[PDB]
Amino acid sequence: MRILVTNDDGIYSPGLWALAEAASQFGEVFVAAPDTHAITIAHPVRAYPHPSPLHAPHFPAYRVRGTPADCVALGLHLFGPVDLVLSGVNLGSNLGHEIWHSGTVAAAKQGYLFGLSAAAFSVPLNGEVPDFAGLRPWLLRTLETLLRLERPFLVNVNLPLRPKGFLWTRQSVRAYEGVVIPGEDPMGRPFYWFAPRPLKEAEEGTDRWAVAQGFVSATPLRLDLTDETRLQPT
Amino acid sequence: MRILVTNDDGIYSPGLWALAEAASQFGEVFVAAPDTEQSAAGHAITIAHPVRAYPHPSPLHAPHFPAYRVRGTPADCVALGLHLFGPVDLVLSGVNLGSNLGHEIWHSGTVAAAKQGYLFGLSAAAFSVPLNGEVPDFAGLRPWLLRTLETLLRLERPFLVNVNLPLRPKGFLWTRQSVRAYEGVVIPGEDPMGRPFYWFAPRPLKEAEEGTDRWAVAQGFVSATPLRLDLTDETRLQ
Amino acid sequence: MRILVTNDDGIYSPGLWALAEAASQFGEVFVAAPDTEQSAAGHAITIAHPVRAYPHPSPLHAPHFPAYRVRGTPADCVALGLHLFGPVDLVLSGVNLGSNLGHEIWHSGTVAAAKQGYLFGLSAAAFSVPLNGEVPDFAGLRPWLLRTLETLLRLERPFLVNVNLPLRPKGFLWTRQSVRAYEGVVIPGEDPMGRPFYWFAPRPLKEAEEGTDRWAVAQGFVSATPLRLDLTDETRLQPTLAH
Amino acid sequence: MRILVTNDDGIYSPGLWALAEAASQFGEVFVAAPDTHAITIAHPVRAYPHPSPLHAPHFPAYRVRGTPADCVALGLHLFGPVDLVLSGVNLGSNLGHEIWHSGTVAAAKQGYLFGLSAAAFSVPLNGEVPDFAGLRPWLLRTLETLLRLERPFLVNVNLPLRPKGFLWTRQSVRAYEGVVIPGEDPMGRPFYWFAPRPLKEAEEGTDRWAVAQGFVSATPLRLDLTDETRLQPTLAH
Ligand SMILES: [Mn+2]
Ligand SMILES: [Mn+2]
Ligand SMILES: [Mn+2]
Ligand SMILES: [Mn+2]
Repeated sequence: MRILVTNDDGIYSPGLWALAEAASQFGEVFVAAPDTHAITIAHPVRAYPHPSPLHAPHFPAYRVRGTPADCVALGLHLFGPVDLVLSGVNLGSNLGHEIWHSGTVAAAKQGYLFGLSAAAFSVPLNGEVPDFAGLRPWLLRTLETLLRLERPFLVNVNLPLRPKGFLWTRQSVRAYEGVVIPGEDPMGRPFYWFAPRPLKEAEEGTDRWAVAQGFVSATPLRLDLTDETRLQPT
Repeated sequence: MRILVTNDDGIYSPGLWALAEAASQFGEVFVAAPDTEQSAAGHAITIAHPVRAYPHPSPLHAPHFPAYRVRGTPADCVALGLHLFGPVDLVLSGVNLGSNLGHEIWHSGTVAAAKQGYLFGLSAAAFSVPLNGEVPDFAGLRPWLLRTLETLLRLERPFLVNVNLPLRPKGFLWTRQSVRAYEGVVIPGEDPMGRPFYWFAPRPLKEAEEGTDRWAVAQGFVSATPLRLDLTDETRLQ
Repeated sequence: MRILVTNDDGIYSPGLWALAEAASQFGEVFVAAPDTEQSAAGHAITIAHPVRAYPHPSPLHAPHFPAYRVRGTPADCVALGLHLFGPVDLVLSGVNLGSNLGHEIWHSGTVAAAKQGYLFGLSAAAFSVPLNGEVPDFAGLRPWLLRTLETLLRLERPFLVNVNLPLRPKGFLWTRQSVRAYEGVVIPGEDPMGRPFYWFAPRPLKEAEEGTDRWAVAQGFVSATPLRLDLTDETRLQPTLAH
Repeated sequence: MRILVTNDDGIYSPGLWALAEAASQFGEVFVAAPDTHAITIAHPVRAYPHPSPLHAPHFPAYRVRGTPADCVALGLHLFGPVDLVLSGVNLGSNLGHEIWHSGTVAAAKQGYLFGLSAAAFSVPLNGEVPDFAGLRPWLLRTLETLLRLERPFLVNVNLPLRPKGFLWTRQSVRAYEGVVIPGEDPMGRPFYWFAPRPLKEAEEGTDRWAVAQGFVSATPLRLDLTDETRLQPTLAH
């Protein structure tokens, strides 16, 4: 099988090459990643061949001056056909409400919109730096699980820094309490700090709960934002 | 009731004041919208980072509205608005200059503001008008905006709804989001300087299904889609 | 004469339409301004990269003006405007919502548009009004915009002038750019999450001198500063070098 | 002497470390460069210690989440006292009309406004990648020359890939002709190409002419944009 790997952090992210190397154990890997979330149609996108270092395996790759979605569209053109799109590993979590604004997820979603199977991978920072040598086994195990899934699939994966297990999860959906704290800069000019916080703790079985417990979290995602329970409201 | 009106096109957009005016027919309106000149980046609330906002006079040829121009995101305007004008019962975002249908809902800044209000435990709605070429006439659309708001306010609260109004509506329907597969058209090119680039023109594969938002607007109908916050595909969870 | 009016605040700014209406008393006016919702960008003309621009209906409560909303920089608006509405004799940029005085001129997008017109061999002027405290009253400023424009149109061409109008003008003055030395005040701080950051509060070492743009506006006067394109320090082209 | 080195290309640019190493032969060097042009006051600025590139001398360094000017204000705070601000070496020329809005120049200018001496450095691109090892002798000769100037100074420097000389220069100031090429994308949607071009050849003595001749160009800059030939008296009574 052929796999396109991309991300949101850019072509120099260690997380990108960790995912690429892990994916190469399963098929031919090609990389298209941003130079620095929808497909760009307003203007054309530039892309440049990106070289592999002395110490690394070679992967045909391009640095793309576009969005993660642009990388997917372009990658499918420059390397097509592709069977799977992998986005990440993002340096930062993509849990619960965060999934909406995620460029990592946007790339995976784009692949799915194109009819392919896709997955996004992210790791929360929490003070220390991710050890991709230690995470590698978990990337491989997660990929084994994903690749046995009925196709096509769209899955959001978050791996804690030091995982102890794997759990299929649902997105955490909590209500938030708005918190605004007025302030003044050294020149006396007013400004505001926003500090919204969730109302309750993450429910057991959710993605946020899973990673806090030390488990890799995998959430299958839907494209349909329709709330079908309210199509014929009272 | 008390209504907060915001958008993602900016404090000077005619669509913003058109929505505010229509909303004033249903309650007290307060406005908080993004300021001019600030790189459009992200739809989340700006956290633990100072955000600037200033009182702003409402348009002369419009009713008076307390208002602030916010140097932040549409979600920031909602967070700030609930604070400056609390308590708020409803958050309306728009009317966006450009449609927000099907897969576009995911990345809409207009929708993000409404979603933020819903996350804060309030009812909310986003409004968008598809303007491809021809120009939107808010005076002509006022009756339909009023009728749409009337209908939304009959819903059980809280609700989260995405509304798209064609330029000249001839009906109203509740709709589901269109979900089509796309084709990733990429056409190589070269600029006048002889440099290589690519045109991306992704195209949907089939026509919009009957009953969807994209189908409804194509019919000339106002489309109202109730939205969910949960992106989990429960059919794939054991 | 044909006048191209643009700004950097966007096609919906009341300052843009106030400037277009004032200019219409002196010639044919055409508008080309930045569209809303744009990624941060510089002030140069976008080269070897296609730019989108669309016919735009001028506002209901403003006389009619042919117009285009351009998805590019203020300089792009000028380049596109000279093409769509050519020939153009004058480029007017503003009225900017916020002042552009002294050192601020270097980085003004409003000024960048006027300068682009001048680089193209045309006459140009940038217009700005101080903000932060209360927006401007363009109806009350109209007599001053007109007065200012009549003065500029008497100048030998081509010219490049930077104009700042106080909220309530009590006169007019040709001024020079205020050029003060600064102190780079940096004050450490921490956000509600305990993370560190720095407040940068640069401050001028002295009060603005009489005769400068900053001093004039503070006195209630409309300020007009003629600008040079050449940044060469002409007194150091043959510098004395130490032993 | 103490030197703050910054740029606008970011902390990863080889041009920045080339300037830092050359400058270290004249004094102690500290680096503050953008993470990705005036000082930011509307909000704060975040900055983080950053390692200098492996296989290169070590320099105290911070990557700043702000503008080139922010780096200067932050650098003066983190590494004060500072005697000289050097910005570059920018990958891309900063000649003639380009000076006005160059981020590289903006940093040097900020340093000058703060009362220090400052200089911006740039190298032209297209085709060949700058060879900083080969450029080092010319960077050193240029810095040695600037350090002989009466202070404070503000100079804009452009170095050809393979210099064969050095010249003080005037800023090129040519008029441009607008060129707009209408077009349509593959979907038949209209767009516009902009290709403005200078009207004549650069004059002798200017920065653009000097670099075209293979010489390092050094232009002293003036901060006062006032055109005194057009200043006027008031028409009062
Ligand atoms: Mn990321
Ligand atoms: Mn919008
Ligand atoms: Mn402005
Ligand atoms: Mn640069």
